[PDB]
Amino acid sequence: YAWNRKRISNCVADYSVLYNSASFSTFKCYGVSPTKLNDLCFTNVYADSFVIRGDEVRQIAPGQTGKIADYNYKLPDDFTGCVIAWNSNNLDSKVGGNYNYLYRLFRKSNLKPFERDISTEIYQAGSTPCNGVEGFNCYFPLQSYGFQPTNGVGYQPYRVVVLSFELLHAPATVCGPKKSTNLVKNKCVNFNFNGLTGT
Amino acid sequence: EEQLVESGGGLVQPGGSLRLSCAASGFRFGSYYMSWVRQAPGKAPEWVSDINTRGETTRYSDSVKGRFTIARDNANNTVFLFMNRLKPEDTAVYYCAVAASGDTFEGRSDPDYWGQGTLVTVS
Amino acid sequence: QMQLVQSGAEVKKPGASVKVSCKASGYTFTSYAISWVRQAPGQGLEWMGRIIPILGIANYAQKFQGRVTITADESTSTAYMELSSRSEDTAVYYCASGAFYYGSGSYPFDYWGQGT
Amino acid sequence: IRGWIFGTTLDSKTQSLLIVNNATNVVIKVCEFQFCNDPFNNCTFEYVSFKNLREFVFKNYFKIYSKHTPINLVRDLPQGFSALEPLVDLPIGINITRFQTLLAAYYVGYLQPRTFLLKYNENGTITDAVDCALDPLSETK
Amino acid sequence: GDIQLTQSPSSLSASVGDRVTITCRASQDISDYLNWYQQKPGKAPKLLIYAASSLQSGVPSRFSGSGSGTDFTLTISNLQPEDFATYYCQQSYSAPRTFGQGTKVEIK
Ligand SMILES: *[C@@H]1O[C@H](CO)[C@@H](O)[C@H](O)[C@H]1NC(C)=O
Ligand SMILES: *[C@@H]1O[C@H](CO)[C@@H](O)[C@H](O)[C@H]1NC(C)=O
Ligand SMILES: *[C@@H]1O[C@H](CO)[C@@H](O)[C@H](O)[C@H]1NC(C)=O
Ligand SMILES: *[C@@H]1O[C@H](CO)[C@@H](O)[C@H](O)[C@H]1NC(C)=O
Repeated sequence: YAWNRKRISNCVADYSVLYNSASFSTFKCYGVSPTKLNDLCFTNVYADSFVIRGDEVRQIAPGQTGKIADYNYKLPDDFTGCVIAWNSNNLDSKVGGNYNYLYRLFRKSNLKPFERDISTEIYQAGSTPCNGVEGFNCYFPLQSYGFQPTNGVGYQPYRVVVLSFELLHAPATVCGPKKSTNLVKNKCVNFNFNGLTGT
Repeated sequence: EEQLVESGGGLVQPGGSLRLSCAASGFRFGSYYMSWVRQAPGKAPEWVSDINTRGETTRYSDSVKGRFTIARDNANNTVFLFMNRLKPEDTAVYYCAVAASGDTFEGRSDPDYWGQGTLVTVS
Repeated sequence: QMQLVQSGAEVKKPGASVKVSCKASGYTFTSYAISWVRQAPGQGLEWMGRIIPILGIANYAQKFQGRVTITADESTSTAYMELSSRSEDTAVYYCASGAFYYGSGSYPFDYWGQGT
Repeated sequence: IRGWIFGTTLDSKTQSLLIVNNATNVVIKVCEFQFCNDPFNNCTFEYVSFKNLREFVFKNYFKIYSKHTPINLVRDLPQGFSALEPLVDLPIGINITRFQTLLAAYYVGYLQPRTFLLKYNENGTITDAVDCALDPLSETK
Repeated sequence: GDIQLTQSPSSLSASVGDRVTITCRASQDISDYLNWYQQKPGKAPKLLIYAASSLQSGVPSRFSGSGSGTDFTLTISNLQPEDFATYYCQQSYSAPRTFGQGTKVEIK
């Protein structure tokens, strides 16, 4: 419900190292192949870090509805980013019931894409005025997550980081690494010295 | 609507063979992917089996290949899976998944729905 | 573990601040909304406020709306009050809680103390 | 005295540029800070890198050219020639239409798009330049 | 607007093993959001029936909840000296969070 957004600018990122790790085994990407986005430059990168169940993965999808999709974080159809996740029963799932995480269960309207609602208004859905109390159609709509080590993997915590990409007339602040080759002297070579090339 | 019911696991000695059955409901079965994962102590779920849209093409893990011999039954909406000559480290809860990708771009599109699976113990 | 400490009973002049501590030991946090019920000797119990531990906002009734201010802290897991009542408002506070679920019945579950 | 504040609205409503020098370091900042009349957030880029005569050329992403030269005992610009080596390159692209300088002497001019002719030397340093539209002799040259 | 809880009767004198009926109503319709509570002078308040139709864990089957609409009924059999205490109606319906007037039963 309070998904953190961080702007990443002016650095170099090795994207395919995360793919060649085999420990974060979700890796859902839209727009471009993981190898091509490694050798691709962008103006800004936005990271969305949050934790869901093992069954709410379908809610993190454009064109798909749901409490996570419509009341917590909405994915636009024109999405060219990446979603990464893994299993975190080691320090997020704890004995006795991990009730630390929250999610918006009710809202008077569906969230727009790239919108966050953190208001603690009592959700009125009936005729009796709430006036801040809990009761009939009068609920604090931030339902709590529940995690246990004996819970199913469909209900086990996955920490999810969502990558975002944007482009404008502003220059590409972030990009990926550029390969280097050992130089050869006294030979006919086909070189590309930085942008400049020649034979 | 959509539901996965599974059976067949148990406690088998090393070197044994066993069956696992998964039946799906709520959606069309014949033209969709079906994957198998296993969860063991130590986390890190390992994706080990997949059947294609065709009823014959099968994708196996590089750790064990051809061990999870597979069938396909579009009329029964039930899949049988045999495994043979068990390692002692193969004790796991086996999950049968649903269709992945589906016109999305490549990069191991993770399946959204998985089953509750069945215990298999080897000792 | 299943006990909250009761502060000493105090008599106060009108316009004087009153305090009460409700410790929460054990269990899991950020799940139950802490609550306060005021009752007098010879008078029935009446609710006045809750604090949700997620943001510390306050839920009030009609009687004490604008009279009592309440808060809670998750580091000490204790709820505190600031309130300047009169001498005739001498009464005992009881600290209650309960996992207020959404989509079902919303009422206190357990954790009723022994006094102020 | 130095040139720091650049912008369009000059008090919030957009990112604004500032270049300050303190002790033995400089600070480059772009923020929508509240500006006073003569002082002496939405922040996207912050960075830390008469006896004198300092020349700077500012144009437009964002480019800065600079040079330092020791002089003494003159009221106007001395009749000397020097180049202007580039110093930095700010890719921020802030919409700037107005700049200010607050709290020594300083001169402010303006730039026009006219054709120049340059003379390089053996080491690659500009030693003489000729305008093309000043007078007919330079037009011939 | 305001919601109030009315308990009838406000006092009883029941012996051991009697049939105690408590009729708890409100000014407006209550679907299932009402609870019956036990409070003895000198102890913490303990729940008897939550959501007007469910038995409380740690509390035996000597108490039952029934009724709907306007009227809810707390039905008590097999009285004991530990049973004679103060009956409370606790709403969870709407604003304000009003409680019962209190019904203390004592052995004759
Ligand atoms: C002052 O200079 C120091 C280094 O010389 C630098 O770290 C600091 O940010 C400067 N402060 C201001 C207000 O310019
Ligand atoms: C930054 O600018 C946006 C654009 O209106 C505004 O909504 C936001 O509050 C600003 N943030 C500040 C001033 O910290
Ligand atoms: C700069 O501002 C002017 C008017 O204030 C506007 O016409 C122009 O599009 C802006 N340019 C950029 C790059 O924001
Ligand atoms: C070029 O550099 C050399 C290096 O010592 C210097 O001797 C020479 O004077 C320079 N040329 C000019 C025109 O200044």
